[PDB]
Amino acid sequence: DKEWILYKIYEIMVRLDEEGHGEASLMVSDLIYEFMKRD
Amino acid sequence: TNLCPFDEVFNATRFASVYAWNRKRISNCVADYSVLYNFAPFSAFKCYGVSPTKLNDLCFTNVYADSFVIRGNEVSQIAPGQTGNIADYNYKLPDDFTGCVIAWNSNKLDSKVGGNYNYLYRLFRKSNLKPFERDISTEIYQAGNKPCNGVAGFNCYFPLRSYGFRPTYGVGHQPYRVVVLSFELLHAPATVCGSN
Repeated sequence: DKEWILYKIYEIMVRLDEEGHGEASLMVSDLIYEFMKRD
Repeated sequence: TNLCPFDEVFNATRFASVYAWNRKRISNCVADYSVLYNFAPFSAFKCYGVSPTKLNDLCFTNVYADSFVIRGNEVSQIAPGQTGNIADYNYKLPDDFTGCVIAWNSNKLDSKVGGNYNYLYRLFRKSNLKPFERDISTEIYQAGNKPCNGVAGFNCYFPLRSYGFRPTYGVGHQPYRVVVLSFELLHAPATVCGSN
């Protein structure tokens, strides 16, 4: 559902940062904002 | 009166995180706004309700200087009528804003090898900020129906994230220092006057 995929996107944001992909992590952070702004 | 301490704001060693943005009240002083325009090669400089070149001529009751760091691509949200992760959840300007927004690239100061995690932003929030509201809370955001009880996990997310600025980042992801000048004219004496 919407809650599961949000968790997975959050999880991938954190993982990207932990593995040295901070710029990619910031782009996923942007996706989280847009996703939760949708109806 | 003395000179207005705009150097204390623009040339400060450390800037605030945007979600906990700093505000400095400027009053009872003379402001040479020329040292402002030549402080750095500004990547943003837009005034609202005032002419930028005529600031040394004007007088105001108070000047408020707000300052913080964001990503280059987010600088455009520091403007009236804007939406986005920063305008909604971190720093919000009113529609009737009277002042200037000034920004410059600070990659050489705020980036770090391995990542600068000192600068944070708010990713989660139930509603948008009001103009000039500041939310410094760190409550766990509840995305589901189950209350979180202060524990991070599924559907329960810590609301802040760090920028992690590194000098190798693209320019749109590099840190930018932002100063927002609010020019206030109340029914009261004007004690902040330009050098002219």
